[PDB]
Amino acid sequence: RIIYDRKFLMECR
Amino acid sequence: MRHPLQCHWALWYLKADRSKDWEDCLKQVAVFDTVEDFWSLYNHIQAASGLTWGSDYYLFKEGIKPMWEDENNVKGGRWLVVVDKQKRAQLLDHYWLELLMAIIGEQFEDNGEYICGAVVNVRQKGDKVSLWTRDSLKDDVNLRIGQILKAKLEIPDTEPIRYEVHTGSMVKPRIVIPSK
Ligand SMILES: C[n+]1cn([C@@H]2O[C@H](COP(=O)(O)OP(=O)(O)O)[C@@H](O)[C@H]2O)c2nc(N)[nH]c(=O)c21
Repeated sequence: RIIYDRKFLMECR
Repeated sequence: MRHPLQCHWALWYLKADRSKDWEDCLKQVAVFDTVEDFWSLYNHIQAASGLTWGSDYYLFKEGIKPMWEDENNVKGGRWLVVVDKQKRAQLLDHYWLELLMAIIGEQFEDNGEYICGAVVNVRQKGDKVSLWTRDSLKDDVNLRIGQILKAKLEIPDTEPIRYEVHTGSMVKPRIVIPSK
C-alpha cells in the first residue's frame, strides 16, 4: 500500500 | 527514481462519432504506474474543459475496460457529480484533476480496492464527473468514498452528489449526500 497526498503529488510536477 | 504508484492505471479517451458505434471510439492512451509518468501524460493532454462535445476521459485500473459490461463493473455503481454548464469554466478541471490525484494517491482509506475508475463526460446540457465503484451494495464503503469525494472536490452541501447503480421504472439513487 503506497499513499501520496495532493501536497506531495504537486511537488512532483 | 520515479515514485511508484500502488497500482497501474490506464488513461482512456473517447471522441463522439455519429457513424461508428461506441466501443470502437474507446481509445487507450497510455498505461502508467509512477507519479512522474502520470504528470507527463496530464501536462501534455488536452485540458478536460477544452474538449469537444460528446467526448470523455476515463482513468481506470489496468485490465478494467471502462464500461458497464466489464466484469469489474457489472455489479457496481458510480458517484455522479454534475458541473453547472455556466460555472463549468472554473470548476471542471479542478474537479477532474483533484479526483485523479485522490485516486492514484490512494486516498480512500481501507476502501481503495472498491475504486474502479474515474470518468469525465463533456456535454452541452451539463458536464459530469463520476467515480465508478466495484460493488453497488456496500453502502458503508460507498458512503465513505462519497464523503471523501465531497471533501476532495470541496463540493458544497447545496449541490448534492449521488451514488446510483449501473427498465420498468426510473431507478432512484441508492445514496445521496447531504441526505434528504
Ligand atoms: C459508458 N457507456 C456509454 N455507452 C454508450 O454511450 C451512450 C450514452 O452516453 P453517456 O456517455 O453515458 O452519456 P449521455 O447519456 O449524456 O449521452 C449510449 O449510446 C451508449 O450506447 C455505453 N455502451 C456500452 N455498451 N457500455 C458502456 O459502458 C457505455
